[PDB]
Amino acid sequence: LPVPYTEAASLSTGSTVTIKGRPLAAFLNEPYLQVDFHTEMKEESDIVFHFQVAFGRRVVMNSREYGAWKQQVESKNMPFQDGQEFELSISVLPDKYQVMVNGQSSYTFDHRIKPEAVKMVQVWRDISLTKFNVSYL
Amino acid sequence: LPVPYTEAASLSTGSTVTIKGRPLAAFLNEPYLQVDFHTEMKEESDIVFHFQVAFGRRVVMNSREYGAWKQQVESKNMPFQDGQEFELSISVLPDKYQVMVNGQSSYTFDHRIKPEAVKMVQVWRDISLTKFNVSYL
Repeated sequence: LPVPYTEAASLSTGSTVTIKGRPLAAFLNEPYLQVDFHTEMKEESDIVFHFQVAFGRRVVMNSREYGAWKQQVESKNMPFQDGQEFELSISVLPDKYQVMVNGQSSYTFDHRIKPEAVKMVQVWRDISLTKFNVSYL
Repeated sequence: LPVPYTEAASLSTGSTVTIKGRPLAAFLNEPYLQVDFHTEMKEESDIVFHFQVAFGRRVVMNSREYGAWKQQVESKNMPFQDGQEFELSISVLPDKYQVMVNGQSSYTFDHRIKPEAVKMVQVWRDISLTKFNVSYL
């Protein structure tokens, strides 16, 4: 898939976003991955859920509300493996997003804005992408 | 051109590396650009000159010597323009690299390792690339 990858989407409780891909560099070179749930089709729109992996180092999550970044949450959990593909699954729960990596629950992020505000998902920075799927149950 | 972009190269006084491209995101979303002059064909090799633009914020330059990052140099000079293509020209002088952006001298970096140690140039992160050239005079 082309990266940056953009897909229109709608989310509610029970939605799952599944991303499958590979970093474009060895962890020694510190590639990044960014997944942004946007409120409008435009890249400059607000971000309900920002998920940013510094491969081999940390994860930060945040929201961008009326143009401004809010309270950053950091996690040093690093289930991604150097030089390997990954399967990333982001589930919408009533109270939070749950982020699974390779089948393992790894991060969560409480809703700051209703997920029904999402209109677009963008996946970008230093990855190649083989699948992107949004599914509802 | 494909990004990450890799080209074998040799450098000495009078060499110029010319890069022409466009960021893949608006500056509000903070795209990056990285240019690394490597000592071997392998991405994990040492880096004689590391040039990293956080578009709209800052530039850092450094070297990676026997696997370890050295003294970072930071510059808040930001001649790159939001949403525009750029022409980036890196000249090898006897004492330093000179970095020109859109015709304007913008950064320099004193040699820590002889430029003749370079065997490979890599251009990556959040850009598209339309030209890459190495020329000698």
